[PDB]
Amino acid sequence: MKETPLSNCERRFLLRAIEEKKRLDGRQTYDYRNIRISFGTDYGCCIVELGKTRVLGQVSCELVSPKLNRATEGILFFNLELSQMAAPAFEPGRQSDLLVKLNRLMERCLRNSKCIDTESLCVVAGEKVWQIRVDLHLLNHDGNIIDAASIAAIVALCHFRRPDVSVQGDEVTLYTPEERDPVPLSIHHMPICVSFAFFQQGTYLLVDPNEREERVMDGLLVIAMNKHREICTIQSSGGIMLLKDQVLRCSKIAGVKVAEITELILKALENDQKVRKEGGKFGFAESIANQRITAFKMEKAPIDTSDVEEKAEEIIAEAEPPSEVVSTPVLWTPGTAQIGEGVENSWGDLEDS
Amino acid sequence: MLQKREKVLLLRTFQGRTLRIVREHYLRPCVPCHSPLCPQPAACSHDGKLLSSDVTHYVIPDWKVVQDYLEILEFPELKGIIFMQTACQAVQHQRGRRQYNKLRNLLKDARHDCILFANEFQQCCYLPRERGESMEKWQ
RNA sequence: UUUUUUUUUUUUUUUUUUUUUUUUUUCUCCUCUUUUUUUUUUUU
Repeated sequence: MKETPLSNCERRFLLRAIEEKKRLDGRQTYDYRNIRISFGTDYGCCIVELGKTRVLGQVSCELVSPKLNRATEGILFFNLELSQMAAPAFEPGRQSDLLVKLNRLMERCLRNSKCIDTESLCVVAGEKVWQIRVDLHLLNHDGNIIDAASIAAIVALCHFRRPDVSVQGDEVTLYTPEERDPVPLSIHHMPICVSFAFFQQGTYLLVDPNEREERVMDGLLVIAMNKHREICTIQSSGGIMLLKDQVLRCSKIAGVKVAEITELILKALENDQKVRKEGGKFGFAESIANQRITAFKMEKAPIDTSDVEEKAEEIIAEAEPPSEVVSTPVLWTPGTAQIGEGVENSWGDLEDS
Repeated sequence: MLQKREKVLLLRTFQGRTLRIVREHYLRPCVPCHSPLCPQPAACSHDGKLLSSDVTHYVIPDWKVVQDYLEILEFPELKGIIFMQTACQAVQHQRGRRQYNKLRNLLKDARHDCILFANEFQQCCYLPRERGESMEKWQ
């Protein structure tokens, strides 16, 4: 199946709007759609909602032997994936020219910026070291997949907590959250992507565009730049032909926006840590809105487990026992035996000769 | 203008793996000679540290006299020293980083008569190896 | 007192596909000075 086609009235409508500098959902040019984070119960699990897009991030680590060369570091897989439910079009093996640019954007940003400290993730050298493996999923496609995926990966990596080990002499030992307390990670900086769309040959731009605005646009400019004032990746693409003052304006915009986004992320992580430390209740369950029609709560219930013995007993007692015609096995020659109606002769011989 | 040439190399890695890496080299017409009797100023314009002619002579170690005897060539009475970059490269790739750091401080100093020369980036001082050789003899 | 005739917007649609983080170097390296090494003890 494919996606609904685009009419010739929506294009006209978006472009008269954009010329007039007013958008459908009210937000002005240099605005984001507000964000909403939600944390799981086990560490390294979060749900981010940018506008109406959803991404699920989940980090997990595991212990392997560290290849050959680079004997004193650890490896860091990544695997983006696009879920059929994100949008009708996404299909397991028919969108192979977006997956590549997306995985690449994500990997170049996260792994070349050198914000995670993969130095101090060893146990021995030449021997077992921790191999982390981030995982993100797209749940609902409404435009700007990469900003949401980046914020999700950031929060998921800044909320993980490893296991922990004791190493002394030449001897190993592996603990558990009851034997020893899980340990956080070390994060130098926080590289956060920003995207820009250009409209009618670079004459206008719009910050944080959604999927309809994405079908009436020429090309895209992404600018990933960590906190402080340090740019980390840019990737122009689509159909655009750019100037040189504009790259600088964009860099300013990304600076401002990443400042604000880092404010939000830090505040949310702090509040979450405070909640987890106070001693209150957390998790995916205690996030469902209760002022809303599609949520319901029920404490536990013994249903009545008073009768099952009797029913089972009568059922077993009330049915016909196994019968008693026992069959016989026939022996032809050691190696082959037959049971059933059997064959008339001992074996075939000179049937046709 | 420039004249491309090549340089093969035999790098031995820590795991015992050697390789014939090939690399580049770009000659030039005019390597500055940082002397006060260069018979044409403009072509290089001598934009750096520049000697003043009072000495009787000029002494250039070939490679070893600066490899080990370097500790001699600091006395501010010694005058008129010029270093060939090929000796610097030898000492760097043979004597680690300490001796070389003293040598580069020596160079980067307005107290002595030390300059550096681009032997290997000059168009008729470069010579290619031949059948049967060694670093010492080629050097 | 000025008749009659001079065509026009390409034809076509009912195509198969059995992969998967990365990717590829940089050498040997002088740690300065009262010592053997003190040690019970009690108040946390």
